[PDB]
Amino acid sequence: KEFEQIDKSGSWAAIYQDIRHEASDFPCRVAKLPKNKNRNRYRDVSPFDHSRIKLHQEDNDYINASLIKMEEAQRSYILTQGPLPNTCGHFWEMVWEQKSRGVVMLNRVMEKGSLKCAQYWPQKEEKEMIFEDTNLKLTLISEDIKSYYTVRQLELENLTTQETREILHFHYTTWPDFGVPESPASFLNFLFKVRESGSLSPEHGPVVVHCSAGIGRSGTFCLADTCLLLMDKRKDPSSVDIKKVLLEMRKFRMGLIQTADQLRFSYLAVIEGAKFIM
Repeated sequence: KEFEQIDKSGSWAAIYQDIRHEASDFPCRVAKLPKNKNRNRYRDVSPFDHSRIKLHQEDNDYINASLIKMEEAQRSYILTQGPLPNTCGHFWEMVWEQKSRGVVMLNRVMEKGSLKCAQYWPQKEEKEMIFEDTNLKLTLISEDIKSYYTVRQLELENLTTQETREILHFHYTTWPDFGVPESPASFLNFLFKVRESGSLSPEHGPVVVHCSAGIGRSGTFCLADTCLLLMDKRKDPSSVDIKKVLLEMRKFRMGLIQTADQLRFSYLAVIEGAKFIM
C-alpha cells in the first residue's frame, strides 16, 4: 500500500530527503586523522567512531568499516569500502579477527571505466596472495560463475599461527551501471544464496559487506535482509517499517542507501521477498 501510494504521489525523492534529514550524525575523528588519509577510498564516507571496527594491531587500528548490530533481528553486519591497493591486508586482518565467514561484494572491480575496488582476492588457484603487512595468506579453492553472481570458496590462513579458515566470497556481478536493478528477483535470490551458506547465521562473526564505499548497495543488502528477518520474527509485515529500520541502521554507518531510487528498490526487494517469507 505505502509503496504504491508513494509511487502514485511520486514522493520518493521527498521521502528520501526526510530520511537523510532524520539520519543520525556522530563523530568520525579517527577516520579524519591525517595518518589515516590513505586508508580511505572516499572523502565523504567515514565510519562513526562509536561503531568503527578496530584492527587488532598495536600499530594503527584504522580500517574504514562499521559494525551494524541489529538487536531486534539479532543480526550484525560489517559494512566497508572496497579495499584499497594499500588496505587489502587490513581487510583480511579484519575478516580474520572478526571471525567472518562470508564476504559480500556488490560491485565489479571496474564499473563505468574506473576501478571501484582492488583485486583483493586470487583469481587463479595456482597463485595465492600473501599480505606481508598483516601476515595472512589467501587461496582460491574454487568458484562458481553464474549469470548474476559468483561464489568463491577461499581459504584464509593466519601465517602467524598457521591456522586456516574457509571464507566464502559472494560476488554480485550484475548490478546496473546507472540506476537500480529492474527487478528484485536476482538480488533476493542472491541474498538467499548468502543466507543458505550460514554466512549470516549467529554461529559466525558478522558478514563483511562492501561495494565501493560500502553504503549504497551494501545498505540495500542489509536493509532488505533485516526487514525480511523481522517480518519473520513478528510474522507481521505490518509492523516492519522500512524507513524506521533504515534509520536504525544509519545510527551505525552513514549513507546506507544513497539515492531515493535505491530506496524504492529496497521496498521492491522486501515486498517481493516477503512473498516466499509469507
